[PDB]
Amino acid sequence: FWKKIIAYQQKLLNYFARNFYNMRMLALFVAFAINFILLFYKVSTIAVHYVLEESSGYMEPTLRILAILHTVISFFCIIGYYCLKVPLVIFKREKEVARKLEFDGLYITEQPSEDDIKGQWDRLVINTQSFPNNYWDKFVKRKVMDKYGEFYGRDRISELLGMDKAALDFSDAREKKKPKKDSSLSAVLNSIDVKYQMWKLGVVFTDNSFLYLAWYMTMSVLGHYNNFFFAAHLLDIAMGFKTLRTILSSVTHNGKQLVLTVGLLAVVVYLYTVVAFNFFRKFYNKSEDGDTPDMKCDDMLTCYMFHMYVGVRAGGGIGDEIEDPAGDEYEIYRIIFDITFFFFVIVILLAIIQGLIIDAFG
Amino acid sequence: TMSVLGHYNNFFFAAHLLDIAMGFKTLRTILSSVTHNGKQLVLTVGLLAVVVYLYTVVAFNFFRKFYNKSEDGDTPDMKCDDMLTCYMFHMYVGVRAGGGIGDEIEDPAGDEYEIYRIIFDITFFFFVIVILLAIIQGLIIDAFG
Amino acid sequence: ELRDQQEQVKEDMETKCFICGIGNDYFDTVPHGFETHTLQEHNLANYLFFLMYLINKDETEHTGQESYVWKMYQERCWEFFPAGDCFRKQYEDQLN
Amino acid sequence: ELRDQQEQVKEDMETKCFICGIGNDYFDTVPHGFETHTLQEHNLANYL
Amino acid sequence: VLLTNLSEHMPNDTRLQTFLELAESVLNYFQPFLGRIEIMGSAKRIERVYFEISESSRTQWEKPQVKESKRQFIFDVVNEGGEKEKMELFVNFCEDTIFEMQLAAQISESSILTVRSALFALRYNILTLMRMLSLKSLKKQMKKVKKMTVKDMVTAFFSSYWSIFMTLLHFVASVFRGFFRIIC
Ligand SMILES: Nc1ncnc2c1ncn2[C@@H]1O[C@H](COP(=O)(O)OP(=O)(O)OP(=O)(O)O)[C@@H](O)[C@H]1O
Ligand SMILES: Nc1ncnc2c1ncn2[C@@H]1O[C@H](COP(=O)(O)OP(=O)(O)OP(=O)(O)O)[C@@H](O)[C@H]1O
Ligand SMILES: [Zn+2]
Ligand SMILES: [Zn+2]
Repeated sequence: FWKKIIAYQQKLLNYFARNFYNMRMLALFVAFAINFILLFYKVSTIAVHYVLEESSGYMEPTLRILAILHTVISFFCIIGYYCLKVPLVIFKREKEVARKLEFDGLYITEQPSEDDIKGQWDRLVINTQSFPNNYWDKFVKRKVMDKYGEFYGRDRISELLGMDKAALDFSDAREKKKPKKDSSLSAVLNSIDVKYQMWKLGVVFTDNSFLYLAWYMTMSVLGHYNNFFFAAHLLDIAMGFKTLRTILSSVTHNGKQLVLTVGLLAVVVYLYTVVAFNFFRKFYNKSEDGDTPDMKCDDMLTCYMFHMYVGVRAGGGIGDEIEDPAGDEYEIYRIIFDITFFFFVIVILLAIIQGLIIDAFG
Repeated sequence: TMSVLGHYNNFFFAAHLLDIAMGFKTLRTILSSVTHNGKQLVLTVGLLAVVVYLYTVVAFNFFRKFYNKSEDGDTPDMKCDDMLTCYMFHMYVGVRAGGGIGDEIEDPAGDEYEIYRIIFDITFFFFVIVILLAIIQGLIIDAFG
Repeated sequence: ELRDQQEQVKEDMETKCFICGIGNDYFDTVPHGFETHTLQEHNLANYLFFLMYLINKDETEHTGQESYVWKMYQERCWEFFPAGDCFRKQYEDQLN
Repeated sequence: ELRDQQEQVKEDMETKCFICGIGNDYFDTVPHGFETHTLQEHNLANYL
Repeated sequence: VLLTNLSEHMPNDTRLQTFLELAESVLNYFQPFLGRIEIMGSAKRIERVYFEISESSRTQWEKPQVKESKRQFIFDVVNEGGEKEKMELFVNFCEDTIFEMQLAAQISESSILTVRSALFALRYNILTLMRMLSLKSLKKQMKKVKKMTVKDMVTAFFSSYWSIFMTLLHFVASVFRGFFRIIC
């Protein structure tokens, strides 16, 4: 009983760990099938409802089965991740904290910076009896004990590492105990180390890939209430496919510079909007009705929206979407305004993005 | 086979002008820039298709009143009342437009979803017209280099 | 061009000593030899510190080596900077 | 390509003698040895 | 300085090597303050010079502004300069830097809440997750599992991970709540 259940548990864990990647890739295929079926999803007429158009009539049961399958596969993918990749993360974290304890004295000579979540959360696992559960070195507590025991206090180090004080002495000496059996639930409760599992769960919840898979599960669940949430699962192509990563790295290699270029463009357009609001306002009427104007630069905010949206998306600049300046006192000024906008924003500022992408490629 | 078919229809001899790539060797240097990153150019088009599908999903779910493409008040030309039709519209007209999908749909001013539509159009222009079309240029230039 | 210039600076600083100009291949016959040479023997920060020390030290209180370097510095003659030579290359027979 | 060609010319002229072709590493065993060799011993202006 | 000179000019002397270990603490204390450069001496031989580096000088050298100046200087000499002016430019940069750090020395004379909130959310949510086990009411599920079945085992296996996923969702919601309470 208490052994057969563990054997079957291990069998299931091994199966899911082995097939983590297979189900991970099957989820993408199911998401693509769902989103291809969704391309035949019409709207029919207030309280309006979305209808799945179908000549065969096989479209809707297939969609429901595929959604249920996707949810099941997402759950199986989380289980497989926990079985397969979580132990590596725990091993690496345990190794890091052990080596910071030994060769840096992270909790003896120094302390964490009080704003490092990893450093503050690692305080829990030091006292645990199941420390290096995954890390091979089972003597890290003894090593730190020997290194820092004399100068910093043997009892202080023992309390910090959560080691035994006096039972080991008597057990090397003479003592007697009574046995137990695995069937005792109290024995199982004593065997389970609550604090170490608490720290492990914290580390797993802080893991960035487990969080991503949980988000995948959350949108798979939401897809049952609204079938269009399965479209967010097509963002998984970047992670699932590795050849698309080469293309996407060109954008993300100079990612900070691409954001700063957009910020610089925003500042330049704000300066142009200030100039227009102060000098060129009569040219921003966007209505053909003579009676009622559509003055788009009578407000600072509105003129800035106009310049950032219409002027930036225009292929010739802001001068392609405003009144012609011919026969006006500010004609050469407007011409210079438009030409400089076209050169600096449409031509130069939009060229920096191209250059950044091509430089990332190179 | 095409030389034989050219006798039944004289316009099949136009397919023999595709032989310039093979016959000429200097044209191969130019054509290698396209074909060097050939798989990446196809994957970029696939990524563009996926991104436009996501934009089409957003439009179909939130921005439908803005996709009337008719001047006749009596009869509309609703181009986003169907998922497939809205996807055709976004992939064809929005992609070929020089400013994005916002150059070919109803103006969003004076609407509840005005800032949302502005963000939609600006992000479409930046990601598709500016960035996704820049990856092709970069791939060709990198093949040259 | 800017990327290439930065890469060139990095490559030069990693493969050639700033002062003597000897490549890292010669110094890397002893493990971490280039790092030891560029951080303990021919450190440009150390040369700057020596210039500071020589300037702040009284002229009558210089040792003979300090006075030699001081006279060369006052004449703006930079022959005291090792160029193509070092302690290891000079005493390679005795040192090893 | 033009930038690379100019850089290649500069690198060749700085690391190799025009006449004999011996690299600067051999000549820089005496301080300023390459400059002395290329401006006093194997000067192309001197050959002209 | 005497011991360092002797050791570095007598690199294989065992008596001196065993004598040095008797001065490790002094040599370690004076290590950051011990200057060491190499010069081409008046005897036409490479000579090593030992001098003193002050703590103030080192601290002003390690300032970020001086680091940026040094980086720019190195870039300029590597790209736009030659060997035939290298030591002149280096001496000029050293003089400017020395003046700047002397001036700096004379003019200089003598979120956490979000991290704590996230840690508290982790603690609270994980404790709530572990309270099913800390409740000691496992007798009910034991009586359910008395009729052991593969279906029951698989259901419990899936339910454990479902509970973990719900705990993560609750933790994420708590994080959003804490962030929203802190900003407002
Ligand atoms: N004469 C020299 N003096 C110092 N470093 C040299 C010298 N010759 C070559 N180098 C090399 O150039 C590298 C550049 O060092 P640099 O001062 O730029 O950075 P760092 O010491 O790693 O730290 P940081 O720039 O962050 O202050 C050195 O690490 C060293 O290996
Ligand atoms: N045989 C050679 N004759 C002359 N210079 C040589 C020779 N071999 C290598 N060089 C190097 O090539 C460098 C190029 O010199 P170059 O004539 O281009 O410029 P310059 O003498 O600095 O002045 P400028 O070009 O302004 O008249 C020389 O400074 C020298 O270091
Ligand atoms: Zn050196
Ligand atoms: Zn020569």
